Amino acid sequence: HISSQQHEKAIKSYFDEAQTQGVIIIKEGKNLSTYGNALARANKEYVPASTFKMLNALIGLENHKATTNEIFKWDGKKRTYPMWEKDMTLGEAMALSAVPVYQELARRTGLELMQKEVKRVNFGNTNIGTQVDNFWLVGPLKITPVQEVNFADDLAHNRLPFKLETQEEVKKMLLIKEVNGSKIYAKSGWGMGVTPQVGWLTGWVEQANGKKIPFSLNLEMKEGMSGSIRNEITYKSLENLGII
Ligand SMILES: C[C@](COC(N)=O)([C@@H](Nc1c(C=O)cc2cc(C(N)=O)ccn12)C(=O)O)S(=O)O
Repeated sequence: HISSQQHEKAIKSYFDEAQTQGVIIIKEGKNLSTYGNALARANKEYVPASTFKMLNALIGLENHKATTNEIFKWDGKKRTYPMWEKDMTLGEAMALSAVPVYQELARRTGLELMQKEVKRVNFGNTNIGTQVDNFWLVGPLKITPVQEVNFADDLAHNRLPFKLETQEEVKKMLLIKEVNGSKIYAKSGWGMGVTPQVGWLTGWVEQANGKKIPFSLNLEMKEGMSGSIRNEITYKSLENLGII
């Protein structure tokens, strides 16, 4: 059927079209496949930005800093977006990328317990520095695309070091799409507080047959660029490969 050359060329063109530089790592079993127009990005470290919420939620829930039904009330102070000026659960904050909610969860957890938990799960370079409420947005915490797909892979298969129920609670927060019998779980991310700006879309597809195929899209976000491009490129790549 389709040659590997054609698949690589098609996915590369998806990034070229967006006029940006990026990569998308696909994992099948133990095998990693790297596609895109800037393959060397696969092993380079970038702030995780919003993708860190996945782990933030895992930690908070596990260490009883919150429950999946707890409503984090908006304090009435102006937020970056109107959509964030409301009361929401962790899951809702997850789908809305409600950073203010996760900064509160981070503060509840505390620096010491956070550094110890990040270290314990071995996330990225595992360094969160001294500011417990922004280490995943402007550093020092960093992680590579390869590490992100492995994290997605682990969560998808419940291999992370947390109660089975905790991982399941968080996975439920990540369902972002259903395509032709396939379910797509993922967390987007956009580090605007760093230069250059990094974009993420890390998750996995759950196929009808039950097989889970993890992936991590990582690229450079440029102003005047839509966050939906990450989603378009990811879906087109997944589809081109016949994943969905
Ligand atoms: C593009 C997304 C999601 O956007 C949707 N889905 O609406 C999101 N980005 C993000 C993230 C997570 O990366 C973290 C912040 C922090 C700020 C701040 N001012 O302190 C501003 C935007 N922040 C956004 O700005 O809207 S990202 O894919 O999570």
